[PDB]
Amino acid sequence: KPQFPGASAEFIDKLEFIQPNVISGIPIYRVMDRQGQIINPSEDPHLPKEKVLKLYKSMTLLNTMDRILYESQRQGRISFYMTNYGEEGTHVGSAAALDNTDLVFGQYREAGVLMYRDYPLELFMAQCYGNISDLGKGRQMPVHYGCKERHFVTISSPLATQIPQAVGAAYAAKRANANRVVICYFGEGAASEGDAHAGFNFAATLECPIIFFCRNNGYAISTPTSEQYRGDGIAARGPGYGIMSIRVDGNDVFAVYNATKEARRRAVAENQPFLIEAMTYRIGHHSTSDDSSAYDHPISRLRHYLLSQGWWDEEQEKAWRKQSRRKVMEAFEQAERKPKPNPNLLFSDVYQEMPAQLRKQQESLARHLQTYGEHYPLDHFDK
Amino acid sequence: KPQFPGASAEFIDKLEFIQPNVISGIPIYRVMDRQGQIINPSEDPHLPKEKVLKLYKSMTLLNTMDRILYESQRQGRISFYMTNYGEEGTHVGSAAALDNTDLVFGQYREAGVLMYRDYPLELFMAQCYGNISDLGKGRQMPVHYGCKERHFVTISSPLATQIPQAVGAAYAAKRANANRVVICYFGEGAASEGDAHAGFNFAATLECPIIFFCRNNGYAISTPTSEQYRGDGIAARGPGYGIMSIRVDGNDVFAVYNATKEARRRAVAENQPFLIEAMTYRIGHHSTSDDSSAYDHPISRLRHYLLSQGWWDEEQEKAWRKQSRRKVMEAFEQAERKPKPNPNLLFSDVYQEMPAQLRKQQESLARHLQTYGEHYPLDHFDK
Amino acid sequence: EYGQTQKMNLFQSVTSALDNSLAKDPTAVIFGEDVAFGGVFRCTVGLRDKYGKDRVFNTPLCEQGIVGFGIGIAVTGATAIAEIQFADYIFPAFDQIVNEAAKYRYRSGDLFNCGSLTIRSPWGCVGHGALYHSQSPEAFFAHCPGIKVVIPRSPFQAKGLLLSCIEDKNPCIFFEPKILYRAAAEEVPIEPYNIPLSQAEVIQEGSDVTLVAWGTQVHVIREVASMAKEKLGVSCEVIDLRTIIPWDVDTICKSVIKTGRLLISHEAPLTGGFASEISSTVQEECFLNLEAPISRVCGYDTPFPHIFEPFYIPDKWKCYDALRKMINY
Amino acid sequence: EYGQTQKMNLFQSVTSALDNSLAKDPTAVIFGEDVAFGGVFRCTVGLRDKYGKDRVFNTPLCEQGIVGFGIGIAVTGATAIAEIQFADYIFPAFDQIVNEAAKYRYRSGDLFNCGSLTIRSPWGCVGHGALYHSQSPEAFFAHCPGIKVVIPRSPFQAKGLLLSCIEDKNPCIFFEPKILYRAAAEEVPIEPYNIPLSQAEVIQEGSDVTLVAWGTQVHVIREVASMAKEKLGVSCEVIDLRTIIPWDVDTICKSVIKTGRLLISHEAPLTGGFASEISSTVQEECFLNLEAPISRVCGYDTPFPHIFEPFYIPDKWKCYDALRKMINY
Ligand SMILES: Cc1ncc(C[n+]2c([C-](O)C(C)C)sc(CCOP(=O)(O)OP(=O)(O)O)c2C)c(N)n1
Ligand SMILES: Cc1ncc(C[n+]2c([C-](O)C(C)C)sc(CCOP(=O)(O)OP(=O)(O)O)c2C)c(N)n1
Ligand SMILES: [K+]
Ligand SMILES: [K+]
Ligand SMILES: [K+]
Ligand SMILES: [K+]
Ligand SMILES: [Mn+2]
Ligand SMILES: [Mn+2]
Repeated sequence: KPQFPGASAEFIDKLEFIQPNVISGIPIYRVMDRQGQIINPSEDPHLPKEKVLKLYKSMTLLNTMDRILYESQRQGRISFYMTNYGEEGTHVGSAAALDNTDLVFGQYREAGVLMYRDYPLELFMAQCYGNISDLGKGRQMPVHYGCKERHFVTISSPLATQIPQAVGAAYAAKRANANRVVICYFGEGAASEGDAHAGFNFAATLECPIIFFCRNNGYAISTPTSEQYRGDGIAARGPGYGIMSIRVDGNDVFAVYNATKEARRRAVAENQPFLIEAMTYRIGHHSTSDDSSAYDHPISRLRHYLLSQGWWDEEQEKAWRKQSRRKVMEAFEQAERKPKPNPNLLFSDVYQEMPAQLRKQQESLARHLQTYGEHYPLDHFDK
Repeated sequence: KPQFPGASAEFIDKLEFIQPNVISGIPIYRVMDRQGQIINPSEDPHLPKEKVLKLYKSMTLLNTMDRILYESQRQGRISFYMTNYGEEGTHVGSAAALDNTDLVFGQYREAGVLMYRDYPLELFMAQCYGNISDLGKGRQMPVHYGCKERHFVTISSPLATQIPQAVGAAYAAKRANANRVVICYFGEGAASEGDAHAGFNFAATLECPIIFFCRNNGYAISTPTSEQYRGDGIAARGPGYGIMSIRVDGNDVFAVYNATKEARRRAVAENQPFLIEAMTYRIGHHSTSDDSSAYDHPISRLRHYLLSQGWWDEEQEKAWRKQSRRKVMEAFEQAERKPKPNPNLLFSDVYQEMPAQLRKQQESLARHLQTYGEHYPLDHFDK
Repeated sequence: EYGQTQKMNLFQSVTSALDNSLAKDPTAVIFGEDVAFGGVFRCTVGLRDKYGKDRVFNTPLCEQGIVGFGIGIAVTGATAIAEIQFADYIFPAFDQIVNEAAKYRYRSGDLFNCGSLTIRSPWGCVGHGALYHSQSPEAFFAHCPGIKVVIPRSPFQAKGLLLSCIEDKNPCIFFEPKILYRAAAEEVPIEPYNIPLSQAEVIQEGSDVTLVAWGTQVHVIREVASMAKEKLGVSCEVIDLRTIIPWDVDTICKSVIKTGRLLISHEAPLTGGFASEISSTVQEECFLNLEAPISRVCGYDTPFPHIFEPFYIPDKWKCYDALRKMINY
Repeated sequence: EYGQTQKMNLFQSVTSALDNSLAKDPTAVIFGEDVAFGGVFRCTVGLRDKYGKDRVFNTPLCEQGIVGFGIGIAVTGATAIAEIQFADYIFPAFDQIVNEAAKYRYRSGDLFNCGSLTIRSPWGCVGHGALYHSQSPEAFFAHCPGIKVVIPRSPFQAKGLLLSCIEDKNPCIFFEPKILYRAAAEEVPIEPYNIPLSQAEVIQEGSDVTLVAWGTQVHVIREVASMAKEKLGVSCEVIDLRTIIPWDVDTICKSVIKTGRLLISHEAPLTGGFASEISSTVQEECFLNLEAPISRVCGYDTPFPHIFEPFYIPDKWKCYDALRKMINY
């Protein structure tokens, strides 16, 4: 018997390299087919009508908002935008499986999590416009949302940096005996970053109650997954770090819900990380800065399920399409009319307390504007 | 059938999380037992006597050098040292399986590779003493060896940084149509760095002829492997990146040789990376700055084998011990008596050329020494 | 001066420089995130089609890997032209740049080097880039002996400086002012040419004050010089530093010796910004000639904001006001 | 004034500060490479046995992970005291420090923060550390708004400054001069106390020249002041900067206004070193008062060498000579 401290194994007397199983990878967990029918009753979560309607309406309201804000960006009303097309089911299905106080860390394409948590349309709009109502004070680019009240950590552009951070927050939760889980969303491209390796390893060695949720949509901007990795996606990486892993059909809200619900239950109970790789497809452009032509939908699937239960119909669909549009436009129009925040806000929150040298720079700007103000858009900014 | 671009798999209708099997990990390949007996005749590489004796003599010579240098550091004659106790078989066994022009990238505990490649004792000593004969010009700490002629890239302290670099060197070799492989050594602790994740992934996606060689010796300074990772060591991580992997008994020169020989053969022919995790145990202290107590052997094993072929005996053992001690002591004492290089070498090689402002700093030091020279060890340095 | 030219904007001049390099150097390769289809700023359009998938290719999304990989290629003597998508994301590779690339030749006694590596990256403000698509990280790299940091102000300058970077025997970081990628085009030679590194350019001669900037800020100080002549009757010497390290100490000091006044401007934050190194050095060398304190007009000591961009940047009005006060001193 | 004291060397004063912190703050945790057994420099000895394995523990060998993890703990409001083994290895975490930690509060409009994070790391030369166990990376961090960078000169200073960093509501980087760990002991209060951040200390009053340094270099300039008094009859005001960012501009300027001369010294390389920011700022604020060019005596613009260390460091002779020349100007 081998006595090496680094591994637990038996000896082998023949040379055999271990081959990866990529052609026949980890299977994709699916609850309902493309016609919205439950394939295996034992897997039905039997979520109540009100809950399933919330999943549907959250997904569709987000799609409505995306269409409007994407257009707003094309018109130059907002400086940037990133849509969530084809991925709405991964957001709402997973959010619905969490407790509303579970802390969320994301990448930038998980707005459905906030929508499900009832983040006001006014606040999504305020951040995109950088107006006075933005709790982010107009400092970050559009779609860089955050909400302390709804336990959603402010998004940041550097990819994967939130991964080891989510792990630290999960360790702190464990210590606090909170009975809370941390969920951390990222794309398959971000998974290539060194910080993903850091986070996955730390969560396992430090025994953290965290769910790693990977959105595998087939592309990282123009890069197909064939140029991103050569192993069996991201799910296959989990076991090597000692992390319980699973792959699910991201276009199936129920499969996503089921996997997230089980991962949460066990993560909290056992203080152990879980990895969920949700397979989808990035239907829209990577962003408003991208023209995807240069290189099975979650909403329709759930709609067919709803019809099958007698829970929706063409008339209700039409009325909701109308109401959602009115709601988004109302918030949109309000957001556009609001002034931007006071330019003085460019200097606060750098440190908790403003250093004297920083206040001197703030005063410098004030004096500058007193003399050269006509050359600045002062009329569009507060005070 | 699943249509997702990110993975190749079938659907599954039951929720099943993939568990890592760490208790019964990847088996440890062994060729000979602790008594030097060949366990399975078909695995015996039947290496010629001259070659096996070279493996044995390289290991013992390295061991003799380690003993002397370690003691010299305790005697305050060199400032720092790191021994290779218990890992001599991983170095020579792998080195013997490579072609002499295959490029090596290492960490710091792979000196036996240089020894096998006949790096002069005078040069190992020159580097440790930082003397005039040091090809590194006395700029780095002891044991940070490098040899252009023997294709051994200069060691640097930052852990794992050589991993993606070795991958880049392999890519360039592929392009040059070299028919060469790159081998890259690192410890299980260094494997936790983000650069390890970068290198493993790049090698697979970019199809590079590289062998990643991990020395898993149970500790990274005071840190046991139980605090370093929770999966089945490092070998289990390979498949997740699409890398052919294997685990071998590091205290078995023949298992190491066999695995390395096959990996090289296939890496060069197929342009695909290979991962070898060699299980061993760090017999000595981490370094001369660490006192281990606060937190079978490859040589005796091979010695047993030699005796069974009638290839060594106690007289030859005594003779070689005596001769190696003499060769090491002669190089050591000669190195200690050499002057250090000219202080002007403090300024060259920062850039290829010397920027005029850097030249100015060299001139400043020259002027300073003309006036305050008595306060400096000028007589110990070349003039 | 340089043969047949062609109108090119800044991204086009970068493509021309890259095309020229791969044509004359068969070891040269270009890699990074999304470079295969032409790049997110179109800097590599057509190169893969022209030179092959083995020479212009995409890497995994991992900056530390990109730079480590590029260093390894350069270690074999092949030309490695790495791309970092935005200068803001060069930080994951800081360790590979500072501890490895910069120290490679020195630490090995010249047994090994990564002299054939060039890292190119979009840089500077872009109007709405906010915290992570607007940074100017040159001062972080200026404190690292062993690397060169170069920043051009126009398409003609970009092609000549980038070719000099690619050919230089030291690891180089070439920062491309992204706001200029599609700005005005200018005539650029289609065949290769070089502009030397560690040489500043006096683009406008003057006698009352010396103004120094780099990248897009050079265009701001050219405008300030015009405003100063018009409103104050002040003659400004306008200088483009071009190379951050090793910098052209001589050209700058020569100018200040004549004018007696210096104003340095950069988009990067003031504290620890490269203007401090220039100001300190100039004061050391030109103490007997300086008639006023040296002025630094820089970005504020904050992250780079989204909605507040127009108030954050060291614009022509801020530079002019500081110049006015310095002249009246 | 501080209650009972005990003779403590630097490593002891650090353990004392850490012990005091965990005692009064139940959320505090200490983590990093090899901290469980007491650390490679003994700074965490006895802490795990006293406070528990869940509060003083080892991480995997990954600096980007250590800082990202620490930031995450701090996001929840818990005190996170991360250790980076040697300041030379802080660079893999540069992105997490600069892009994340420093900008956390600002970018979220104060909805989230990591103010309760402190990163402590061994720093400075040590006689034989060479390139990777000798670095002084403060200037790299000085150009990043949002973090504080603090360096003590002695055991009493270290405990008070470290407690201030741990308690400060902003991410702090605390560099411990490793050559002082087992150097001379000094009286250190057993009970907790604070030394304010962003406050320099005039440790010796003088009238002819102002000398500025930090870390071990303060001891060098104290000796230079003694040499200047004895050999030239020059009266030096010796100042310990203590906090790199945000720095005490006022204390330094007030001193130079009185003396009219300034010499700044640091082990870190000259170019882009922090002395450039101090020099530039002083020249801007004390132009009318300066009698000579400001002197900077620093390490050379090279990597930190092994065998050549005695020739590299800005020792008392180098500083004294520069001072003699500045006085005779
Ligand atoms: C460290 C690093 N490197 C590169 C980028 C550039 N970038 C991006 C941005 O800058 C956004 C926030 C506008 S998004 C992106 C592709 C990420 O792909 P993914 O598969 O992780 O995610 P998606 O398919 O959902 O977009 C890159 C390379 C980045 N944001 N961070
Ligand atoms: C990026 C980084 N972080 C920490 C260290 C400190 N360190 C070391 C030194 O500084 C040596 C070169 C004197 S060695 C070491 C442990 C490496 O453990 P390992 O398992 O990779 O290798 P061994 O068991 O063979 O020593 C650390 C953490 C380091 N060298 N590089
Ligand atoms: K992020
Ligand atoms: K290394
Ligand atoms: K170059
Ligand atoms: K703090
Ligand atoms: Mn993707
Ligand atoms: Mn180890």
